[PDB]
Amino acid sequence: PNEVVVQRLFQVKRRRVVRATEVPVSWESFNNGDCFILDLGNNIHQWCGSNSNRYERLKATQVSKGIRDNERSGRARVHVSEEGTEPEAMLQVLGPKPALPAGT
Amino acid sequence: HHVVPNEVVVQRLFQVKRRRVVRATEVPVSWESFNNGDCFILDLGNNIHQWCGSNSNRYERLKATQVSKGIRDNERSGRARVHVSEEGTEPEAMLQVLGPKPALPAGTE
Ligand SMILES: [Ca+2]
Ligand SMILES: [Ca+2]
Ligand code: NA
Ligand code: NA
Repeated sequence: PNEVVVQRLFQVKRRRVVRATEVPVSWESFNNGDCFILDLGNNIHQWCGSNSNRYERLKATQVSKGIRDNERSGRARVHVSEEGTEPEAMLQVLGPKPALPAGT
Repeated sequence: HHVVPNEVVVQRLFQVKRRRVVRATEVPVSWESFNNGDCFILDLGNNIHQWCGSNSNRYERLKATQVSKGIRDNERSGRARVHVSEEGTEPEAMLQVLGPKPALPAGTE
């Protein structure tokens, strides 16, 4: 009998969906590969890891400004910070910052 | 009912994360299946053609390499050659199967 080849095509694609999920208020929840939003009512702290991607950064900005504008009527301030510039108000709530995992 | 109404603030933390899974799925063998934001593997038996769009990410490229080598080493017992191409360098073997290349969308939309 003759040998056959089945001609095939694979598409290799990473899922695009970017989720914002509520997680425990703790440094435990942080990793340097994503973005995080700490909502404190009058103040909203947006924190992006050094290995976060541009879709996560965009989504984080939409979520933080969305809370400020569509939930606080614009009566809230968004503070953007990163590794090493975390403001005292984050540190009061989360406590002293430890080493964070790189991702996942 | 005189009251002193004290506002409650619930402190919350949100994680913003793009899903990590890279999928590899069979699609119709056609240029109509291609886009410039993903990677593709055209499996022609003895020859496996790996093609990465200009807007693909490193995880799609790594997964395409892993799947191509899996086809080569598992399903073909090593009796196959992987050829890497990209936009503008598609070999004649790809054009023979897919026909002349049209303009491709930049991504999925
Ligand atoms: Ca991430
Ligand atoms: Ca892609
Ligand atoms: Na074969
Ligand atoms: Na080539």
